[PDB]
Amino acid sequence: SMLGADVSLGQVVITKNRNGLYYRCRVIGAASQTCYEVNFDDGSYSDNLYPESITSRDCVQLGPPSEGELVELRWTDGNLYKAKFISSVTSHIYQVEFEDGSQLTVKRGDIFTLEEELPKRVRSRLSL
Repeated sequence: SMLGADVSLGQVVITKNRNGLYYRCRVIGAASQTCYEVNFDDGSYSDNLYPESITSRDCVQLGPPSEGELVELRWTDGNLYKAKFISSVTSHIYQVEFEDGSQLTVKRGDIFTLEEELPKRVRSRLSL
């Protein structure tokens, strides 16, 4: 959900358009994304797992597993695998609109509020 979000709908923020220059733009959309972090038995891992893919537990109804718990999941290949659950992460993603009418979907890390200190990288390439 949008609980804990530090950016609101209608707020003016600064972000890089694909042209490399930074502009003032308006927040037109906002959404949350919840991903699980797991370590697969094959020695690899994921920080983007869909909570619905866990088959050993009904995570949508009962909530996430305990940290360190061995779980069973169904991978994108349609096969069952076991993995160690590590953590659950919820992040906030926004949609912005520039003065020319073009739009972009951005992570919170790529936007700057009009109150925070802008790095020199941003300040030198900032438009009027």
